Amino acid sequence: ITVDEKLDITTITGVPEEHIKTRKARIFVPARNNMQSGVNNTKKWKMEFDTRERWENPLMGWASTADPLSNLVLTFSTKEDAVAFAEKNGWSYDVEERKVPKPKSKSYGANFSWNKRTRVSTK
Amino acid sequence: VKPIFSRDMNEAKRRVRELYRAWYREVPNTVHLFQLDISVKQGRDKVREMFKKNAHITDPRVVDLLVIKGKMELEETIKVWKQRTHVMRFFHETEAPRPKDFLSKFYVGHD
Amino acid sequence: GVRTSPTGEKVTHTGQVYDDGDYRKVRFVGRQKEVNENFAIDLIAEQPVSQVGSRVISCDGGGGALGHPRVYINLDKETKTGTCGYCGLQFRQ
Amino acid sequence: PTVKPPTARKFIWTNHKFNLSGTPQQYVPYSTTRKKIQEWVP
Amino acid sequence: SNLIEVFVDGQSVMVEPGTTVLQACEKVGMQIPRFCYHERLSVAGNCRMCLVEIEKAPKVVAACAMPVMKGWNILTNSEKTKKAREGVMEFLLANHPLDCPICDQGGECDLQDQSMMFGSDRSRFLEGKRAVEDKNIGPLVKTIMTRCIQCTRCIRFASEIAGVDDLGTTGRGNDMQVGTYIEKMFMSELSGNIIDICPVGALTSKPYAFTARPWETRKTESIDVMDAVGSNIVVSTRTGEVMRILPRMHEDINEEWISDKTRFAYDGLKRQRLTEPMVRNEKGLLTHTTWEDALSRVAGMLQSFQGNDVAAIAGGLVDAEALIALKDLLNRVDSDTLCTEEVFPTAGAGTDLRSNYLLNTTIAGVEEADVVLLVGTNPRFEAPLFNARIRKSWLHNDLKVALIGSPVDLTYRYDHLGDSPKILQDIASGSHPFSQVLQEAKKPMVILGSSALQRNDGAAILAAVSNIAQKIRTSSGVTGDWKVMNILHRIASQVAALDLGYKPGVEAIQKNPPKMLFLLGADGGCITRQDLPKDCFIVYQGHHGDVGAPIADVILPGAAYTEKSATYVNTEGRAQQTKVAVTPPGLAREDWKIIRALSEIAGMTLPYDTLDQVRNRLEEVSPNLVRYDDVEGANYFQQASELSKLVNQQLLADPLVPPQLTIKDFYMTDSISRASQTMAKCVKAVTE
Amino acid sequence: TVRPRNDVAHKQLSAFGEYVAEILPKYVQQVQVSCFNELEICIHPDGVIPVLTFLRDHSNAQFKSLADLTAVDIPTRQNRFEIVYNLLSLRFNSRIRVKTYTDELTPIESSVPVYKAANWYEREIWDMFGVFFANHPDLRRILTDYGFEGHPFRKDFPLSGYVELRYDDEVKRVVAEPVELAQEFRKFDLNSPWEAFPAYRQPP
Ligand code: SF4
Ligand code: SF4
Ligand code: FES
Ligand SMILES: [Zn+2]
Repeated sequence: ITVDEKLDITTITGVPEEHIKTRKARIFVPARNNMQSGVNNTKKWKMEFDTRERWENPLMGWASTADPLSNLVLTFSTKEDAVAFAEKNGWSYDVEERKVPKPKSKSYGANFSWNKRTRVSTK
Repeated sequence: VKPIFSRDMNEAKRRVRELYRAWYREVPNTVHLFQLDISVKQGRDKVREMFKKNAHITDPRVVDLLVIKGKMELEETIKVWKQRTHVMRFFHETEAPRPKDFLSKFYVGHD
Repeated sequence: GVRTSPTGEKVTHTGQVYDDGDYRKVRFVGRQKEVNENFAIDLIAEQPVSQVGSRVISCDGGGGALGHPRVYINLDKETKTGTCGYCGLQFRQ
Repeated sequence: PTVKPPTARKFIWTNHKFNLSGTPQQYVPYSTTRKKIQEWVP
Repeated sequence: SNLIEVFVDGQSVMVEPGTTVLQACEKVGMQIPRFCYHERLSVAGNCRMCLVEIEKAPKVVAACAMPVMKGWNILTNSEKTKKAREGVMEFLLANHPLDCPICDQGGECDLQDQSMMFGSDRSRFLEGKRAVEDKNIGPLVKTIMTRCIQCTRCIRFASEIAGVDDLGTTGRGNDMQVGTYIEKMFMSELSGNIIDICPVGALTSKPYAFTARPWETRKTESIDVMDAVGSNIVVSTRTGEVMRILPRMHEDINEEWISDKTRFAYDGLKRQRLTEPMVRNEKGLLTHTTWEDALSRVAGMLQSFQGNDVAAIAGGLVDAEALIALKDLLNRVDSDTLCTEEVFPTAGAGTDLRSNYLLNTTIAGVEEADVVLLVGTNPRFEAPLFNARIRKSWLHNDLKVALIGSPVDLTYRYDHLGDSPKILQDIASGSHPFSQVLQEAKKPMVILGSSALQRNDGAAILAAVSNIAQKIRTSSGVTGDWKVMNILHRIASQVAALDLGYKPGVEAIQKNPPKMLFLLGADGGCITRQDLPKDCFIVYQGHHGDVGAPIADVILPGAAYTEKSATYVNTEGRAQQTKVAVTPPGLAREDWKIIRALSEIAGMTLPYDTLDQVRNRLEEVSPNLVRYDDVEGANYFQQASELSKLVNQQLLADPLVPPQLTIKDFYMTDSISRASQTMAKCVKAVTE
Repeated sequence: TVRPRNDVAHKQLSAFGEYVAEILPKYVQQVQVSCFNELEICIHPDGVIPVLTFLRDHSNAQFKSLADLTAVDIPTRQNRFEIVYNLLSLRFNSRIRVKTYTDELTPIESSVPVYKAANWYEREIWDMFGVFFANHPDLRRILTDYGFEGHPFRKDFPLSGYVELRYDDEVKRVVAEPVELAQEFRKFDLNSPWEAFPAYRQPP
């Protein structure tokens, strides 16, 4: 009883001060490190916001920042869910496509070739 | 079948009218009983600038949630809790903001 | 140990002379600057190079008491004495 | 100084200093920043 | 239709015949611990860590070696597989030094992450530990061979992909040293990738050395400038300072490697850069001034002069947001006469049509090529990533590559067809050493370098490529969707300027001298005191000012590639968006904000409020630079070839020789890497 | 073997995974989870009051006590909040979890008539998360300031806040609020490569 179903776009009610409209979100899956050859940081979406101004503090030596919303990393299972959450918050998003590793047929038999020039020299 | 919070579409706007009616009568109570601070006229202008930000009415759920939130942040000063002029001061007076301009913000330091 | 600046304030472990136009010098007006008398750079060369009979020797501070992971150093090179990553101690032969 | 003496290291100070207070020779902070240099010359 | 059904822990998976056990496990989501195997490199069963037991077999086989046949139940979490991984890990760490505090690699280390998860908690080890004498390989790569696990991955990297052949195994058993026996100073292209190839802390960056640990620095994705290919590399920042730049895996940008000149030169942006706006004083020398006062002195001349007597010469480290703003400040306020620093032909519809401006064939499309007929250019000096792609296309598939126009050192074979512009004219007709191979080919491609194009014979080299490409592809060569002609621009901004609508070359400024020139990031020798025969009033706007900065009246500081967040065009024709990693030093501002504030100070104000407003205006001028990381091929190549052939020009007598034709030549170039502590140390040791 | 823990009462406790499920409403049950002698049941938001009247004074399951009323905030799902009612039996000596799901802004049926302790935890969720509860008497801010913006826990906004810095400035009595500058939090990018655990990885 009493449903009152209304279809409309999501809006921010519990929102902070004027900083959401200026800052742009970059919902992109984190790339694997150059040295570490393991895929575990990948296959999970991360919504990291663009970094603002940073300067060395006159108090000591640390680099203090005025920008509050900067040091947060969110997790998402689907690309459609991350895009819907960004619209729900209010901030404009620039989504990047996931770069999947291409399947390359790396066979051991190619190392000892006769006709082909793909023969491995000195082991 | 679906939750409606408090009101459906039209009655939610009348709850805002009910909220504005109650909060307009409470600004003399926040000066004489509480503290003078600024002015009675500027206190009523402080109400208008708060509701002008909420010009984006699109859902009955969003409006009603703001009414329930409004029946706590503005209900705080009716049954007077500990604020003592330091708290319950919505308008920024201590800090001076930089105007939105391509020549003004670039000269000072922004983005 | 370290050379004193023409401005006044003494240099630290690294070459850290404050600029003449820099305002961050008021801090040391009135109250003294804490600079260590013993400089670590000069203390490395002060310690004598020890002689090794065998090819490979293991470096230690003093067992489990003095903090040092057991690192084995190769001593095949004649020129430039072999040193561990932790101490400034050098080894020959 | 009677039964068990501390071992010599030739690095520790011979004379012990008093408490650091509002008096001169008090603690002060500093940074190891070499800073990004700017090049401008006629 | 060539698919085999096999079981990983009892779960069904369909695989192509010829694929390895590890390749089949990647399909379901499993990842077997590895040390030798790499996605780009070849296969070797050295370490024997990727052991995985398949049921009904006496011996455990490696994931590297075995190709998957019909009917295998690969058990990853059996009693023997766990004991195999725990066993070998103890052998790998028995003769490996306790160096984790002094090691340059921290959390990124492959031995650390794997030994904690797969290896045993405690070691049986009592006595041993071998020690290896370290060999000084180069000033760019620090080498501590004590920590090396003799995995044989760098040796394969230098032999198969880099093609230098210096590293090799010497000795037997414990006494095996990886590296060059003759103590040769190893310095070549792609040498800044061998630090990332090595899984352990054996090979590390000497300029970076010790600054931050992998977990401490916050990673940020950006497209690398000052390179033709435009490789993607995640720049790491440790509290408002760029510490290390490491490449990320990408299909379009060659491979999972960055250029040697791009990766090692991280300190170049931090050593010398303009911090405060400098205006020319009454005495003569440039002095630091306020931002409101320095802009007013620049706006006083800019608003006063009108017509064709105002022209901007920009090229080098220029962005797409800078290109859209400078064109809106010049064409709207006065007459448009904006020029590019890099010389490019525009006589026969050069700027018009996207097929002539940029390379038609994709950067990844070099692998699917029958024969590469490259023009007089050095691939080793200009774009090391593209030279690696051409070598990988030569190693994996049989494709004869020909490079005509001055012989140079290359990783591939040879097959040079002389060294003359007349030989290129003969190649268009029925040639004897060439043309016959070009006629009988599946998909031939001709790559024309910008190194020879920026000379006296600009139109002559362009007509030979259009005449040669038009006679080959349209007649019998191309059979469907295939590219014939390609142009790889040396400068980073040259590909972006041609697409936007800038006049290429310094000929526009040479024909009509301007009164006041606002040269945005002037690096190349185009504008000088002798070149401009009037009062200077030159405005220099760009990060790292060493050349061009002394010959300026009012210099305004700008942000580098790591500073400003704006789009950049690739050689293939792809717009890659770069993100801001660190704040600009001093009072320096962004490229899009610098031109908008100049218009606001003057009378005529450009329609721009934010970065989104500048992106919308850039989308209207060119739709190709609107979509990020999406490249589209240009149509009508035969129409462009007919328009270019109408112009008549005589061929030059001098051979088509590249300006950079040395190993030491590609160290200090394009002024951005010239003011560096790392690059100058490398270049001095390259000759000595 | 020394070092791991042994379980034997798992099968005896798994009977409730059938018992409450055999009541069989689409209104209540949905999904039942049981691991390391603890039960997790996730229940549709429309029914919470009729669910908690059950397991209370029932002859077979007599809980009577509510210890925890924790809420899980997770941005991955369309239903953002996973409110967990943790119950404890003193007669049978067993623990059960009554999980629910609520999206961005939808009221759930609050357990004020069922439990007299719930109201204090119900005010805590409305503060930290912003999840409004229907049929609740006197919903007030406890942990937050009397002039606080947003909801303190929500993963949308930073750890440092927005009105963090408070000066005793030029004004004699008024303490400043809207200044947003603070010392930088070193967010360490620590996340180990290679998946350490089998029987957890899902195919795409
Ligand atoms: S390579 Fe890895 S395990 Fe070896 S010392 Fe370095 S950090 Fe430690
Ligand atoms: S130096 Fe590194 S890559 Fe080369 S064999 Fe040793 S461990 Fe492998
Ligand atoms: S990784 Fe397969 S044998 Fe070394
Ligand atoms: Zn030592």
